[PDB]
Amino acid sequence: PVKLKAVVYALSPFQQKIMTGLWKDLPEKIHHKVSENWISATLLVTPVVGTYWYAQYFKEQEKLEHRF
Amino acid sequence: IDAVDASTVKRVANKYIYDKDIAISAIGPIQDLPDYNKFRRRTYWNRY
Repeated sequence: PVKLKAVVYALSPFQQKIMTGLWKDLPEKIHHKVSENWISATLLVTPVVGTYWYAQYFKEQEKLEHRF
Repeated sequence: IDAVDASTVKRVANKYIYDKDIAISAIGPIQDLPDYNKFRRRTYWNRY
């Protein structure tokens, strides 16, 4: 057991609003999600999308070359 | 006092205790003390 020194105040679940917090400070939530994860989203989407488009470009050139 | 019989106690307990919110004040080593939600559930018996 860890020795702990702390004071905790808690409110009853039936004395507070339950769902309205979902759509509170929404602009801040979106800004935090975008600004912290845009590098992570870039590192996942770019290799997948870039490789996919290169394959389609390769297939289109190969298909046209074999035509008469 | 004599007017408080067994049925009177049950009526008052249902008014004041049954499925009612509680206030808790604890100090000292209280990590093993159950949370508010556990204490709140123990205000009623689901087998009745």
